[PDB]
Formats: sequence, C-alpha cells, structure tokens
Amino acid sequence: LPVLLTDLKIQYTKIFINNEWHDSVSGKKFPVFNPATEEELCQVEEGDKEDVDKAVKAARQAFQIGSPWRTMDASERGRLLYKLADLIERDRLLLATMESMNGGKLYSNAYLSDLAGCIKTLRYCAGWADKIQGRTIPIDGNFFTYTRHEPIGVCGQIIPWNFPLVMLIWKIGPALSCGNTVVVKPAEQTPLTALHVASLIKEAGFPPGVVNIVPGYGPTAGAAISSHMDIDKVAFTGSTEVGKLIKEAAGKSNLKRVTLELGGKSPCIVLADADLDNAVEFAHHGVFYHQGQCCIAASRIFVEESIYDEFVRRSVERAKKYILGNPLTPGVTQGPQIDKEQYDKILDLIESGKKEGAKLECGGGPWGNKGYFVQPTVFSNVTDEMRIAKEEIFGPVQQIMKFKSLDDVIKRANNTFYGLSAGVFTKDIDKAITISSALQAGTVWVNCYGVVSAQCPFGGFKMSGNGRELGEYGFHEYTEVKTVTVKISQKNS
Amino acid sequence: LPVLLTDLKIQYTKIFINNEWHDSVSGKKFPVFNPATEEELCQVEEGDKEDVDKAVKAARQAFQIGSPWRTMDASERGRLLYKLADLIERDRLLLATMESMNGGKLYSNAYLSDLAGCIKTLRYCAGWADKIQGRTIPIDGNFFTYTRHEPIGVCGQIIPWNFPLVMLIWKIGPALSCGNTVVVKPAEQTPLTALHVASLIKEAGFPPGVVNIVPGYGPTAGAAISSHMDIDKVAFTGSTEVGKLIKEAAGKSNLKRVTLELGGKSPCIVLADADLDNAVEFAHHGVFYHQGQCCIAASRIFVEESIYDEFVRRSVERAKKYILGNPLTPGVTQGPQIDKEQYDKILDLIESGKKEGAKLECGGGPWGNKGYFVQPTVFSNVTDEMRIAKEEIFGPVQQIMKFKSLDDVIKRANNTFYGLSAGVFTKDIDKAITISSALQAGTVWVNCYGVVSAQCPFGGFKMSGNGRELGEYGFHEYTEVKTVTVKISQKNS
Amino acid sequence: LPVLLTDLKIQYTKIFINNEWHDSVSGKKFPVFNPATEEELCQVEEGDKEDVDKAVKAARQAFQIGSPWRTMDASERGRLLYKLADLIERDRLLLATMESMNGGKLYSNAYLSDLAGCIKTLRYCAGWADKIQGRTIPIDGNFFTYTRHEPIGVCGQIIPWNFPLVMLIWKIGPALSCGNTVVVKPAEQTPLTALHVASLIKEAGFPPGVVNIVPGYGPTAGAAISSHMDIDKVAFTGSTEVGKLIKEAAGKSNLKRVTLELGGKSPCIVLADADLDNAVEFAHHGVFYHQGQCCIAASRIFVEESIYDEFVRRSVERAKKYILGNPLTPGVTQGPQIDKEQYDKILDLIESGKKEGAKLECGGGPWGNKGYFVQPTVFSNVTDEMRIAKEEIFGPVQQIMKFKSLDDVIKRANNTFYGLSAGVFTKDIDKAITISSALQAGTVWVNCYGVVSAQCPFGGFKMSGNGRELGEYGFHEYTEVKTVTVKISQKNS
Amino acid sequence: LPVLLTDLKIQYTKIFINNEWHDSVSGKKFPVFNPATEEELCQVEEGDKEDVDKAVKAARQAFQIGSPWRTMDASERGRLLYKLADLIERDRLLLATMESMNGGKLYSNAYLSDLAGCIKTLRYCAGWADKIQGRTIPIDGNFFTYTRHEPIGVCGQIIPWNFPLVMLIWKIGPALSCGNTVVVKPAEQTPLTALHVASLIKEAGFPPGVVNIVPGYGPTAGAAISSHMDIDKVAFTGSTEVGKLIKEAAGKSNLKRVTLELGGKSPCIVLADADLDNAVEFAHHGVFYHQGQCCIAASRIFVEESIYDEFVRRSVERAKKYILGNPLTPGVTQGPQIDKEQYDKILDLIESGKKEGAKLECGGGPWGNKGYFVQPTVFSNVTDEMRIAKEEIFGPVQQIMKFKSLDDVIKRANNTFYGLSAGVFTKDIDKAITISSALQAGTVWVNCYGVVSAQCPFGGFKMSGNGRELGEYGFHEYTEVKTVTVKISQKNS
Ligand SMILES: NC(=O)C1=CN([C@@H]2O[C@H](COP(=O)(O)OP(=O)(O)OC[C@H]3O[C@@H](n4cnc5c(N)ncnc54)[C@H](O)[C@@H]3O)[C@@H](O)[C@H]2O)C=CC1
Ligand SMILES: Cc1ccccc1-n1c(SCc2cccc(F)c2)nc2n[nH]cc2c1=O
Ligand SMILES: [Cl-]
Ligand SMILES: [Cl-]
Ligand SMILES: [Cl-]
Ligand SMILES: [Cl-]
Ligand SMILES: [Yb+3]
Ligand SMILES: [Yb+3]
Repeated sequence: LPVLLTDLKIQYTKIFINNEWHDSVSGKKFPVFNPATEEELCQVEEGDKEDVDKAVKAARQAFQIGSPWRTMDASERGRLLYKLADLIERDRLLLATMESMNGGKLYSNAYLSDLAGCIKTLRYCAGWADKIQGRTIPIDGNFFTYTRHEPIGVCGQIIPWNFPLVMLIWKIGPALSCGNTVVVKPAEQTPLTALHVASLIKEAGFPPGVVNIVPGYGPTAGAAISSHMDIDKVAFTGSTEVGKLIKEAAGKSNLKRVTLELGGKSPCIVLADADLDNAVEFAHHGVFYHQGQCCIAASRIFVEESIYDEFVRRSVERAKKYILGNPLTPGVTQGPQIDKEQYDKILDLIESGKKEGAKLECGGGPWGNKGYFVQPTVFSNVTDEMRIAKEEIFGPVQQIMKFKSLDDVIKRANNTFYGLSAGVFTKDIDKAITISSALQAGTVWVNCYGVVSAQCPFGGFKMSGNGRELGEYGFHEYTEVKTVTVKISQKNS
Repeated sequence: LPVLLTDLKIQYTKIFINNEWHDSVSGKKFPVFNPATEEELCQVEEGDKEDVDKAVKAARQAFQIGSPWRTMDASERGRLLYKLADLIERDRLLLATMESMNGGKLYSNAYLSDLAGCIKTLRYCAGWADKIQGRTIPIDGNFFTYTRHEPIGVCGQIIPWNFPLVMLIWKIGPALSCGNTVVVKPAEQTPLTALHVASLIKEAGFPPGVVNIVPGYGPTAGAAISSHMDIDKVAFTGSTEVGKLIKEAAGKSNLKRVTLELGGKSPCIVLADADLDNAVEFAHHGVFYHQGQCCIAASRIFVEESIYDEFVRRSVERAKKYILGNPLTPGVTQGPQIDKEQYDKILDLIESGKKEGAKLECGGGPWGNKGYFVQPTVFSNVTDEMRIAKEEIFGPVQQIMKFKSLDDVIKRANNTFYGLSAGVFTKDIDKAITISSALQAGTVWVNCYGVVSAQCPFGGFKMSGNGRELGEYGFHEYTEVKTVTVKISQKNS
Repeated sequence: LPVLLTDLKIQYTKIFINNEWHDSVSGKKFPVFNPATEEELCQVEEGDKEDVDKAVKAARQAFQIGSPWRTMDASERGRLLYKLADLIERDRLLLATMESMNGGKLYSNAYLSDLAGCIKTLRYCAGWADKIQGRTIPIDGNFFTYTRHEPIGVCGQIIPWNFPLVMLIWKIGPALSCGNTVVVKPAEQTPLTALHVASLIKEAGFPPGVVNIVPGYGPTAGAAISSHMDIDKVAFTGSTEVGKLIKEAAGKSNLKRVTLELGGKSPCIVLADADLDNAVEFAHHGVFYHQGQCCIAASRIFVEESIYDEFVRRSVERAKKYILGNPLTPGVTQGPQIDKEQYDKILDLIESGKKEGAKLECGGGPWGNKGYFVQPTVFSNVTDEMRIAKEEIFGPVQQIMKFKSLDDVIKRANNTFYGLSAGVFTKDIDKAITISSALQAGTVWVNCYGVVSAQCPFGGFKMSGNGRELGEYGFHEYTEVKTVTVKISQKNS
Repeated sequence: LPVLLTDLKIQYTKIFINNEWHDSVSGKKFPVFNPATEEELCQVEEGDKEDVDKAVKAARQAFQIGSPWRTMDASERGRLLYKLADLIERDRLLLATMESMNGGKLYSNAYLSDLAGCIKTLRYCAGWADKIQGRTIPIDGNFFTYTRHEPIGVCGQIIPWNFPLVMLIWKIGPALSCGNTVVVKPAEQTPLTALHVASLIKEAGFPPGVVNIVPGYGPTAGAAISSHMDIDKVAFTGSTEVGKLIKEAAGKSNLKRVTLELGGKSPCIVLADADLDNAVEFAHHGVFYHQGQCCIAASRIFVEESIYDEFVRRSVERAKKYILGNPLTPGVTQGPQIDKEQYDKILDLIESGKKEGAKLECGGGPWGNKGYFVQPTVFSNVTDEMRIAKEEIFGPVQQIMKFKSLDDVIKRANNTFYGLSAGVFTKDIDKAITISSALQAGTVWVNCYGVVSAQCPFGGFKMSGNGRELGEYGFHEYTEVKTVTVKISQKNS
C-alpha cells in the first residue's frame, strides 16, 4: 500500500466545459471541507442554472450529427476510455489521497478498492464500445428492417458524496462507451476528484464537450439539470427525496429518460445451517463498510433463533475492534461521516433505537473533538416497526433480529418499500435458490455480501431505483433504439 | 371480407376482476356511444379508485410467490397466449364489428388489419414466453453469478380509443409473456372490445387475477393507477398532457416504472429522385389512415422544389376520392372522428391553417348531419411556425411543404419536441442510410410508411415517449433483472 | 392414458418427395418388423442413392431464391410448425401406438412423453421462426454493416431407431424454423412414424420439397447423403462408428457442415451427503429408461464408500420390480431391445462383466420365447478397465462403483472419450457448482437425471458429438451468417 | 511511415513450449528464405510429431481445472491480451520489417495495415473476455437451468503464409479471450514473426503452456495436429486440398471440432448505374492486393455490357502503374509471390488463359532476375469454363467478363463451389439489398471491396469454409456449451 511521498496540492477547482476551465457565471465560489478535521480545503467555482446551460450547449454541440464524437469509430471511443483508465492508474496515488482527504474515506480502501474499481470499470466499459449492436429483423412483408442502437444524446448525471470517483466512472463509462455526451454534477461535498479526472479526460483527447463537469449545489445546479429542456436523460444516485424531485421535474419539463439508484434497507437471512463465521464476517462488513455509507448496507440481519445469540455475540466482538481517526493514517480502520446533516441523522436514529427499546450492545454515541465520527454501534432484539429497522441510517449502525419461521422472515425481509439487495446464508442448495428467487431485491448475495463488479448489472427493485447500471444490461439504458424499415421488391430468408 | 350475419348483441359491460364480473363499488355506470350516429350503445360499470384497488389486490395476489401464474412453466404462459389468439380468431367477425361500431373504425380495416394485428401479435408474444433468458457472468473473484429476468409485478396499463384492441394486445401480450399481472384501463370511449377479450381470457384458462380490466375515466380510474402505491409499473399510450401527469403521479407516489407513447408530428422527406407515385401513396395513407387518428400520422411532408407542384397535385387528386359514411357500410372509405373533443380540436386547427395563410387545396370543414365527420383536408405552402405544422392534429389533415436544401430540411424535420417516426423517399443508397441515421425518430421508413409489425420495437424519441414496445427489445421493459452472486471455493472458466 | 379404440392400419409406406409418394427407383422394398414379436409389420419402399438424388433436387429447388419457402414471412414458417404440432396432437393416439409397435417402446411413455416432447418441441421451434435476428455492427471506417442469419440450404438429417419421432422433430423443428429444406433418412428399423408425419406436413401446407423423407439403409441411403455434393449440411444421431464415416465422407465430397450426437458413457457421482432415495431413483431411471437405449444412459454410477452398500442394495430392489412384455399391454414396464444386433451386443457385454469379475446382483440373461428381451441387470464392484465400464452397452445394464476420493472420482468420471452428460448428487452448494464445472460433459444434472427440454441446448463434449441441438444455441447450427458491408459517405453512431 | 533505423537481427528461431525455447526433438532445422531475393534468412527448429506431442501436453496441462489460466478472472485474460497488443505496438517497426522481409509483403502495407490489424484485433478480442456469457433458461418443470460457455480446451491452429501475423492474431485472439489453450503451426515459409510474438506472450505474462508455437511442415507437424487424440479443436486457413485432409484426419482420430477458411473465387457484379471509377478502383485493389494472395481476391468481375469496354480500359490503365521490386524499398508497389510452387501455379494458369482464348490486356509473364515476381496481368472476355474463371489463381491476375442479364449473372456468380465473398456495385437501393441477399457468399460488399474488420464475422459459404471468425459470432466457435440443470422444490418466474 504505497503513498504519496509529497503533500497534496489542489489544482483543479473550476467548472469544466468544452475541455476548458471556466469561472462561475455569477463569480461565486463555495468551500470544500475535510470531514475528518472540519477545515476548509479550498474554494470551488459554484455552478448554477446559467453554467448548466453552458455545459448543455457544449454537450449538444458535441453530439451533433457530423461531429468528431458521432463520426469516430466506436473502437476509438473505447480507445479513449482505455487511455483514461491508464491515466487514472498513473495518478492513482494522488487520486486516492484526494478521495480520502475530501471524502473521509479510509485511504487503504480508496487506493485498493475505489481506485481499482474505477480503473477496472473503465476498462470494462471501453471493451463494450464497438460491441454495441443492433438487429436485423425478419419482419412480415417485403421489407428490410434493422435497428440502430444509437446514443440517446445529452445525459445529465448527478452523483453522491459517498463514492465520488466510483460513481463518476459508473456514470461516464457506460454513457461514453455508447456514444453519449454528458453533464456531470458532482456532490457539493466532493467535487475535487471529478475535476482531477476532468483534466485527464482533456489529456486523453476526448473531443471538447463530450464530458462537462459542473460542480455546485443540488437545488441549484441539480434542479437545473433535472428540469432542462435539452437534456435527453438524467441519471441519479442519492436520496429517495431527491429521486422523487428529479422524476417530477423531468415529467414537467421535457419527459427526459430517468434512472435512479436510491439506497436501501437491505436484509440478510441467516439460516441455522449457515457457516456462522463466514456469515458474521460478511454481514458485519456489509453494514460497516465506509462508515455505513453504502447504498447496499446490510441494515437488517435476521438470524435463526438457535444460532441468534452466538451470531450476536460474535458480531459485537467484531464491531469492538475498530480504531477511529484520520482516514489517511495507516492502521486507522474507521473514518468520519461525510458531514453535519448525515451526522445528525445518524445520532437521531441511534437515539430512536434506544427509546424504542432495542438492545444496545456497543457504541451509541459520537467520538472525538472534531470530525463527524460516530462510534460503531450494534442493536440486537430489533423489531420491524422500530425506526432503525425501517429507515436507511447510512451510518455505522447494525441491526440484528431473530426469526424462527422461514416463510415469515422472507415476508419480513420483503416488507419494505426498498429493494436494492439482500444476502442469504445457508449450505442448502434448494434454500439458496428458492430464497434468492423470492427476495424482492436487485442483487441477492449467497454466502457473501457486497460483491459488486463491472460485469454484473446493478440496481433496485421498488423504491430503491429503476433501471440497471453496468454489465451488458446496464448498457441498454444509455442507448435509444431506432427501427429502420426499407421497402424492397422481394425479401428472401 | 365476410361479415356478421346476425346483429351485434352487447353482452360484456362489467368490471373484470379475478375472472369475474363486478359492479362498480359506487353502483355508477357510464354511457358508451357510436361515433358515426352519436347514439348510446349501452351503459358500462364505471370503475374508480375503489375498483382499481380491488383489481390491484387481485393482481398482487396472482403475482405472489408460489401462485399458479408464478410457478407454471413459461411455455404454458405461451400456450395460454396462443390459445387466446385462437379465441380471438374464432370471434373475429364479432370483434371487428364491435370495434368498428364503438370505435368509428372502418370495418374492412378493423377486420383485415386490426384483428389480424391482434392475432399475429399475440402469437408473436406467445413465442417469447419460454425464450426470456438471463445470463451467467464471468464476474471477478471466486463467485458464481447469474441473472434472472423476472417479471416486474403488477403493471397498470392505460390505453387510448384509436386502436382499442391492438393497444390492448400490445400491452398485455408482452406483459403476460414475461409473467406479469395486469390492471388495464381502457379508453372511456371504447371499453367494449376489451371486455369481450376479458371473457376470452377467462375461457382460455388464465389464472384469476392475471388480467383485470377496469373500464372508467382518466382522472378517476387512470389517476388512481398512476398514483397507486402497489403498482410496480404503468404503461400508457395517449396525450402528452396526460403523459406528464402519469410521470409526476408516479414520482410522487412509489416511483413506479413508467413507459409512454405520446404521438408525434412525424415528417416525410421526399427527394427529387423519389419514385413519385409510391411516395404520394404512402405519404397519403400515412396521414389519412383511420381519419388521421394515428400516433405516427405523417403530418409534415417536405418535398424537393422541383417535384413539389406535382407532388401536391397528385396528393389532392388522391384525397378527393373518399366516401364518408357509416364505417360498417361496404365501400365507405372514411369514418367519423372519435368524439366531440377531437372533433372540435381538428376544426379549430383547420381554422388556424386558413388564418395563418396556408393554402387550402381541398376539404376544410365538417360533413353530414350526425357523426363527428371532418372532410379530408389538404394544406400546401405550409410553413414551420404555423400551428398545423407544429401541433398534432389527429384528424384527416395533411400538410405539404417545400424544401430545396437537404441539410436544412433534416434540421426542419428534427425541429420538434416530438420524434415518433419519419419517412424518407429516395432511390439513392447513401441518402437512404445517412438521412435515416440523422433523423431523430424511433422508426424511420424508407420508400414506405406506416409499416409496423410485431417483430420490430416501436416507440419515440424525445417527447414522443420513452421505452420500446414489441420486438425483442420491447420485452426488456416488462422484466426486472436480479443478479444472484454465490460465493464459491474456486471458479474455473 | 387413453388408447386407440380401433386396430392400427398402416397406410404410409412410400418415399416422400415434393409432397408426393414415390416408389423406389429400383422398385425394391424392405421389411419392417415389430421387436416384441419378431413379425413383419409391412414392406416399405427402399430408398437408395438415386432416390436421395431426387429428394436433394426437390429440396434444392424449394430453397431457391424467390420460392415460396424463401419469400414467405418468417412468422408463417412458424405458423406452419405450430399447425404441424396441432396435427400431431390430433393423431397422438395413432402415432404413439405406431411408435410403440414399431419401436418396441412402452406405450405409456410413447404417449405421455415421446408424443408430448414432439408436440412441445415443435411449438418451441415455431416460436423462434421470426425471432432469428442478425446484427448491425459499428465496424471501423465509413460503412454500414449488418448480418443476415440465413438458412444454410439443403440439410441431410440421419436419425436413429431409439426415439424415431422425437429425433425427427429435433432435427426438422430447428431446420425448418430457420428456413432450411431437409432430406430425412429415418432408421431402417423405424421408418413408419416419420412417414405418417410426412402426411401431416403435406396436410399442414408446407411447400412441396421443404421436407423430403427417404426411408432406407445406412450404407446406401445414409452414405449417399453424407457424400452428396449438393447437400449443405448433414446432422446425425447414432453410433460413433458411423459418425466417423459421415465426417470423412463429408470431408472428401463437398466439405458440408457436420453435426453429430453419438451417445455416451455418462457418469453419476453420488456424495455421502446426497438424498439417497432421490439419487437411487434418478440414477436407476437414468440407466434403464427405454431398455437402456438412451444416449444419456447413466452407465457408470460412482457412490461414496460410506453409503455404497446401501446404494447398491436399494438399486437392486428397484431393478427387481420390472414386468417384461408387450410394450402395448398396460402394466408392462419393460419392452424388448430394438433388434438382433443390439441384442447380441448387450448379451456379449453382460458376458464380459461376468468374466471380468464384476459382481452380478440381478438379471444377466435373456427372457422369453420371442422378442429381443434382456433381463434388467445390475453389476456392483465394477472397475474402470472392465468392458462394461468403458463401452456403451445401450441395454438395461447398470454399473455401480465405489469411490472415497473426490478428486479421484472426477478424474475417473472424465476419463473417457465420451462426454454427453453427467449427474451429481449432493446437498452442498459449493460441491454442486465446482463438480459440475469440472465434469467434461454437455449436460450436467444436479440431484436429478435425464431432464431434457426444448429450452436447453443439448449435445456432447469430446467424442459424444459436436454442436448443440435445441435451445437458443441450437438454432445457430441451422443458420449461415452473411456479413453485408455498404460504403457510405459518413457514418454516425 | 517510419522505418527501423537499424538492421533487422533475427533472434527467435526455436520451438516455443511452456514459455521456453526448445530444440527440435530430432535436432533438425529447416531454412527460411526471403521471397524477393531467394536467399536464406536463417535456420529454424523443425517441429514434427514428437514436438507437437510436447506442445499438446503443455497446453493440456495449462487447461487443467484449477490452473492459473482456468481460475484467473476473465477480465485478466483480457488484460493480458491488451498488454500483448501494446507490446506488438511497441515492436511495430521491427515486426513489420520482419513480416515484409520474410513474407514478400510491401512494407507500407505491413506497417500501416497488417500491424494495425493485429493490434486492433487483439484489442477487440481483449474486450470480449469478460463479456462471454451463458444463459439462465425457463425450462419446463421444477428445475434451475443455466449454461456455461466454457472454453473447448486445446486448440490446434494451422496458419498460412500470406498474412502470417494477422492470421496468428485472428486465431489466438478469440481462442485466448474465451480461455482456450493453443498449439500454433505457422506456415513453413513464414515462422519468424510468430516466434517474435511468442517472446512477447512470455513478456506479457501469459501462464506457461497457454500459447505454444511449433514451426514446421504441413504433412509433418500439421498432420500431427489434425490427427491428434488430445486436441479438442483444429482451426485452419489455407488450401481446399489440405482442408479436406484436416477434416478427414479429424474424423478418423478423435472427432475434434474443425473450422476452415479455404479461399475463393469471389465475384463482383457491376451494374450500369454504378459509380464507375469507384467500382474500378475497389475491384482493382480487390484482386491485386498483396500480389493477389488474398483469400477474398475479386477474381471474377462481371460488368454490364454498356459500360464493359470503359470498365476494362480503366482497369488496364490502373494495372499498368505498378513498380515491382523489393517490398522494403519505398515507392515499390508490388512485391514477389511467396515461393516457387505459387509462382509456377500462377504462370501455368496465365498460360491457360492465353490458350483458352481469353484476351490479354497487359502483363502475362514473369519479371526480374530473382524473386518470384509475376507481372500484373489483366484478362478481358473471359468465359465461365476457362480455368482462370474457375480456379483460385492467388496471383496478380484479374479476370473481366461481360453480362447483360441480371438473373443470369447472379447465377453465374453463384455457380462455383466457392463462396467466401462478393461485391455489388450499384446506386439502387433495391438492387443492393436483393442482389446481396441472393449471392451465396459469406461477406458481400456494396460499392466497396476488401473491407474487413474485427467487429464483423468472417468466413465462407460452401467449399470456402465453415464457421466464422471474429465479431461476436466468431467467439461462439471457441466455446463449448454446458447445460446445468438443478432439481428444485419449486420454481418461480
Ligand atoms: N446416440 C444415440 O442416441 C444412439 C446411439 N447408438 C449407438 O450405436 C450403436 C450401434 O447401433 P446402430 O443401430 O448400428 O446405429 P447406427 O449409427 O448405425 O444407425 C443410426 C442411423 O445411422 C444410419 N447409418 C448406418 N450406417 C450408415 C452409413 N454408412 N452412412 C450413413 N448412415 C448410416 C442408420 O441407417 C440409422 O439411420 C448402438 O449400440 C448405440 O451404442 C445407436 C442409435 C442411437
Ligand atoms: C426428457 C424427458 C421428458 C419427459 C419424460 C421423461 C424424460 N426422460 C428421458 S428422455 C430421453 C431422451 C430422449 C431423446 C433425446 C435424449 F437426448 C434423451 N430420459 C431419461 N433417462 N432417465 C430419466 C429420464 C427422463 O425422465
Ligand atoms: Cl443480465
Ligand atoms: Cl433491437
Ligand atoms: Cl446457451
Ligand atoms: Cl452476427
Ligand atoms: Yb429367439
Ligand atoms: Yb529464377
């Protein structure tokens, strides 16, 4: 695990449009902070409506018929993506450090996992570029019919603060491989890595206007994207609240295509026959990963009565090993929460668990003199109407619950408007297959948790989102199908 | 072209839920009229919120894990669809007559085309049932990963009055083949054929609650579907206005998946080298078909100057041959418009064409003492800011316009928030391919128009809709993908 | 289980070419016998070279560009297949009776399973007809590129005597759905059902020459197909010996495409943790089905030492319940072998098991005064170099063997030039996945055996064959891909 | 067009097995010559049976379950292929020079086209590695069924001398992306570039035994591959003669999968309405490219009478511009033929054209004092029974013929046992589509010729080969499908 052997100097702090750096139209700038110390890192140009309009004009223009981005070989789109990946690999130390410092993200994860995932996902998406194919179709009558799987056009992409880089690449990888142009709104908390990557998009040689990045706020820059009359599609990861707002803004404006990923309250079902240690470990990592700030956090763990006490005891043991501190310092195993709002939300919900009569096993309060740190907390005997069983906490707060009836627990597991993911732990083949089939969730893990890869489509059932990202299937959501039907004298099979 | 040799007796006039006929909860009924005579045909139970709630409970229950519809072979879903098609083929005379009488639809088309399309589309969709497949995926790490392409769940389906039967089958065919359950809201103008088909769904042996049909009004029964918290997906064909309302209702309620088809202002581009007669004929049929009441109506026809006068003259000649009258009487070649609202809208827009200084070639007013008949009308010298060039008329009103610059006409053709379809007429290969690629439209026809088949996906660019119906691609919009990832000791390729 | 309530009258005994019945060119006829009584059933026209030449001319002519079979809608090919299926369903009693009487096949299976499989497979294949699609491809440079998945052309299809009808439909279903024409050579033992089906192909309305059926002998009619210079492809199921001859004949003549299915020596691996009764039952059915005359017969069963004695004891118990007799008489549970050659081969191999020092648990000799009956026989303590462990017996002869080392048994299971299928019986997920991945076999069943369906591709590893039949994947082997690449002024994505 | 600024030193001259250099078992070596000067370049270890056996043992061992090549991520296979491509890009000057010197291949083409194609094809194939997916299948009954698209195993790959490097990459790219191991037999004329690439496979880090390269002769090393009992599949490009031998050897030995590409006698059809200059240019390049030594050479050009004389005159003009000489010297536009045998074959066929009464327009004899040079030669008034109209010449010998009947010329174009490719030149859409549909050829170009790319599948109809290379479709021929069917308590859709 190597490190930057030189202090991080922040350089890229402007709005990126047509491969150049722009001040905000208003002249305004906003602060960006380090969540571990609560100190300002730098000022960044604040994008708003007017800036979004500039980015959209640039992206429209880059999408025009006859432009370099439309006429270049598909394989050359792929080539540019593979080059960007190599650039990101080149600046990996730097990027991982920036991610950690701005994101409150453990550096060893930032380096070994976030940066790796970026690189690998870009490479994956690069490979798809010239393998996006339409069809020839044996339509009734004397016609030749084919389809083109075209890019959609200008895609507005709104990204959260929990995985700034991964989410950037998850959005732009697919969009660009299929031949779209994009207007990206990073989280106001975490603009910095996206702008470094913007420099690399320029260095890689993407045509100007193919990628535009407008840092700024949600009700300002975000609302302007969702309501924009010349944006063909918006993709979003974040809160359910905002998801509703994007969808409605889109309905009122130009009926743009919308896709959403909106977090979860994901359940694990642990059967008596499960490898217990394996189940405890994955379930534990599944809820605590990145300070609980994962859409897929395993925030309800149902364990069969006969092993419930053991499961609880081992889980507490495991949660009691963390060292809180600066995400940059080696051996530190838990960073802060992203900001005040998330922090207050977590403490408030922890308070509800106590009041509602859940059993506190460890943690339960804040930590330190600065940083938005929260002690890793475990509740046992949680019941299904408690706030902590129902609401996404997005903090290091694990819920453990008992079942003895299998039909009953599947129904409890499904009894949520969420449905991002789930976990099933058992050694029995039939139960692995039938439970996973019956769970209403977009990804179901068996005897593992949190395994996510570029090859697999990813997204929600129900109010956890719509559409899929990544995998072959995800690519469909960045194409628009056109059917072309030509009259002919006579067809032959 | 055979006919019913017995007067049509209307029989099915109730709400269809769990394979039984129900009165409205309120006890209310509404009238259904014949558009050709303006006389009431019968009374039909008026579904509203409460009735939609009953249908949704039935459809949820039929979708439950372990139910007959979830556990039966995929091939048996297909078998039921092929059986329904045979039933519809059995009652073809009757259905075509009901469609014509209630829909104001020419009987020869109703029989030879609408009924045929229903039958053929059901058969197409039946064949897909056991060929809906997921994937096995060579994910990073030691895991086995597969996807299931599951049904979504309860699908609310809102249908217009222009093609009552075709639209019913376009909705239920795909939905059912993939294994969904459905709640169908037919157009208040045209409930009758859908309820006959409901009797046939029962006779075919679909499990109760797989198909439910709730006749009723849009702001009542329709709004209840769009806003319903236990409906997983709504599909809609109709007005842009309502499309916006569905999308926003869905955003506010449970973020249900939405797909929309919303009409158009579809352009044809006719080049000097075109087969002129062929172009005039298809363009003519492309705008006049079913009294102009087609989403794909070719409502802007751009013709190269050097053949523009000829194109106009032949088009007028062609439009002057129609015989208006009862859609049931043989030799009648133009029925009425569906109702008062559409009628007033058409006359109003015709009036705007006159006032705005378009050239009237023929028609321009109403016809007859009853029925909502409108004379087939042609405007030449139409310009791009005239209301008749911009707004979907949905009446027998053809617009013809001149161009001489090809780059310019592609831009005029694309300069619309619509994008359902287009037509290109030329003998030059390069122009056929490059123009069709550059047109922003979901289907582009070359040297033909209005060719639509079960094998081809169908839908809009831009504000003409989202998602695709039919073809392989359409089937994707009725599945929800679940990724299942199993930990294994060691994988091998 | 209903029966024909009328004696079977044989009617169709001629060569079928261009939808008409032809005498053999030579005037010769050959006998067809009932394997249960050894009595001649009828005489059938003997096809030879000259007759095959007539069928190939007919099939070539039906495949010509512009013919009805090439120009008809794909959906109409499908329609004809679905109609044939309905006809076969209509004559199911008759066909099942003919199959049983000529094939020595238990009537209850003939009716409930062979006839059902025919019908269901035809329906499956009918659904694919208009869903065979090519691609549009984003090739480098300014070109439009698409592929057509055309039919290959004239396909020669050589069928065995064990599943005459199923194999006929497995060959013609796919071939016809994709739009090929065919020349079918049924087994000399079992021409009769194929010719009844030929009458039904005519009644369904297939264009003449689309299906031609030439009954006759292998070195005569078969060799003429394999060596024919105007046959584009030969498909074959049967012996390894003949498979080699087909492939070499094809190499010397016109390099026609070849696909082969050639039987097996398929292994089951039964782990200590297996549901024992379930494993014994499926393994038992897996070897005894149709008098052992299945390509997939589970002819080596490796059982973990600790349950080996139990497994053996229960298996013997099960094998001792059969009633031998006329396949037509209800309650009869084992018919005769097809003929003298197979009979002698089975007895000879049984003799080798005794001599080589395998343990005889039951059976071991012939039965009855007529018919080619063989007692159901079980060997335990079989070892890997015994003839009965190595050679396909194709008789009711079950081999049971012991293992204790799992790595070792996978290697023993794979140590064969065959590889059609295998079975794994365990309750452990990891073992189910890793064993099945490691077995070199085309289909691997887990906790079952002999489950074969139209939706699944089917074929061999190694010397058990090449290519796949059925499923989506099988359809590929009946298409020829043509790439069409058009120069264009400028492409756009 | 840069050059090596340093004389080419030959270094790699051994047999490559398990990532190490081996002498021939026999100790024998054979000469390798430069076709332009007829001088020996070096000696190379002569592989034979015994050496092929060593390579096959290495490749089997590398394919074993649990080996690094089987267990590594698919994405990592892809990573290794992309790395090899970068290495080849690194040594591009060197490789292009080696190709030109050993292959008699124009250096500017070697560099700008062969080397480019290698690089681009490797990159294409790298992208497929982790996108090779199987299916989950909704089989009848209570089962879970999936397919794995596994690698086949050990693939023997026999390569010709016309495109040594391109053919190497066309074989290994796909094979390796899918996860096979390979035993490559380069052409005895042209081993040298393949062994340089072998050094790069080692430097890239492929596991030992994944790629093995055995230089040597056809009846020795080649026959040993085709007849080898532990080689799962052989792929071959070359003569029809040898193709027959491979197929038959495979039939007799272990029934290994075979695919073949075997050259052609590819026709162009030029209609009166064609862009004449464009047609003359592409047709000209289509026959003369690389001294006529292309499988796809446009060796029969049918031109409509009314433009035939013009077409001929312009074609002669074009053929008369070549400068023959050392393929390394800039401005040289035609190299020698590969060797004596090809040279004699070309002269002999030229002699037949004269004798049979074809009209000689230019060329007709050899050139120079050394090298196997042949003057670029054009025949007009060629007729369909002349040897030069029927036999693949594989020399710079163009045939031009007249037609006036379109139905007739399609039949003449198809009247050949070949079918690799064809060209159609016209401005009419209908004719482009209907002619290309009617031509019996694997690739059909419209208004171009010789456009071949990694994205498009490539191969023959009829005796021009079987199976396809490259594109999505080509990848199928390097997988073996296994169906896995698991018994379950109850399935749900
Ligand atoms: N894969 C399977 O399901 C089958 C496997 N077999 C195996 O083959 C063994 C021998 O049985 P046979 O009946 O002799 O099978 P076989 O392979 O000779 O007969 C099957 C078909 O091939 C034809 N045939 C025979 N000689 C031919 C030739 N020279 N050219 C072209 N076609 C020819 C036959 O006329 C028949 O239509 C069996 O004991 C069994 O192990 C036999 C039948 C089916
Ligand atoms: C597949 C099936 C459907 C319906 C009823 C029974 C079966 N079936 C069979 S069928 C054997 C067969 C028939 C044709 C081709 C083949 F490759 C194999 N073979 C079997 N062997 N052992 C159990 C079997 C079975 O259940
Ligand atoms: Cl998928
Ligand atoms: Cl498509
Ligand atoms: Cl498959
Ligand atoms: Cl393809
Ligand atoms: Yb006897
Ligand atoms: Yb010489």
